[PDB]
Amino acid sequence: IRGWIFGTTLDSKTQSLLIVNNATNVVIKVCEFQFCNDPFLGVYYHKNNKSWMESEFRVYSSANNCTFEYVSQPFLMDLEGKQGNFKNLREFVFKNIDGYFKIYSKHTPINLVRDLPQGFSALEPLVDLPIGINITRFQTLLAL
Amino acid sequence: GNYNYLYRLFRKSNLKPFERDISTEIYQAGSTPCNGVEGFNCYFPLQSYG
Ligand SMILES: *[C@@H]1O[C@H](CO)[C@@H](O[C@@H]2O[C@H](CO)[C@@H](O)[C@H](O)[C@H]2NC(C)=O)[C@H](O)[C@H]1NC(C)=O
Ligand SMILES: *[C@@H]1O[C@H](CO)[C@@H](O)[C@H](O)[C@H]1NC(C)=O
Ligand SMILES: *[C@@H]1O[C@H](CO)[C@@H](O)[C@H](O)[C@H]1NC(C)=O
Ligand SMILES: *[C@@H]1O[C@H](CO)[C@@H](O)[C@H](O)[C@H]1NC(C)=O
Repeated sequence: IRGWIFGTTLDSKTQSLLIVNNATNVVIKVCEFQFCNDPFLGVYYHKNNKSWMESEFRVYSSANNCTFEYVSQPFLMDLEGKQGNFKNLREFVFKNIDGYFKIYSKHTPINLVRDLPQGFSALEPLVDLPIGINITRFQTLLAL
Repeated sequence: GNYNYLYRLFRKSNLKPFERDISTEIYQAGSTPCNGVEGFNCYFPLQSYG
């Protein structure tokens, strides 16, 4: 689970919010993207190096006007792992109040297979993106 | 004539505060919808100041 999509038309009719976190860094950009049917991110598997590598970034195809753009600092995260059960939990809360896109986050270690962790955890704010756009529907972005 | 500045004149509903809309679609003033770039009872959403 890497990123999300936010917008109201998603076909270059209006503006949309792009939030992607791939193997290099987090990118936050607002353009008039042309989202295809099934946008995702592709990662090669076992290329005789005993490791993984991302090679596909099929999310959009064009951008006429961009009002916001942000690129975080680059980092190195692993793209491998094979466990019999889930190990990490990612909780997020997104709200669009008066153009402010509040983003909350919290991480906690879990040990479950196919159930939601029953418990309690507080959520802290992380960033406030003044996108000022009209959001109606969203879509997540998974890894291949 | 400085017509470089445009303003929106037709809309279906009032937008929320602190919201920016760059929609350039032809507005439908009549009961019948509009298509293409022009038409009867259709108007351009932007207009230039004098
Ligand atoms: C180890 O990984 C590197 C890059 O992560 C591989 O190099 C790429 O290999 C593919 C396979 O055809 C090529 O299409 C790319 O052009 C190569 N990239 C570069 C920068 O050379 C490398 O092949 C992997 N090791 C082995 C043994 O396959
Ligand atoms: C995705 O990762 C590649 C390297 O694997 C990097 O070059 C690229 O900038 C990343 N994508 C974005 C949007 O930063
Ligand atoms: C969209 O692209 C066209 C052609 O590149 C350009 O003329 C137009 O100004 C762009 N839209 C906006 C809002 O600038
Ligand atoms: C936001 O988009 C939805 C769906 O396109 C629409 O129903 C609503 O009127 C829009 N609101 C504004 C303020 O543009």
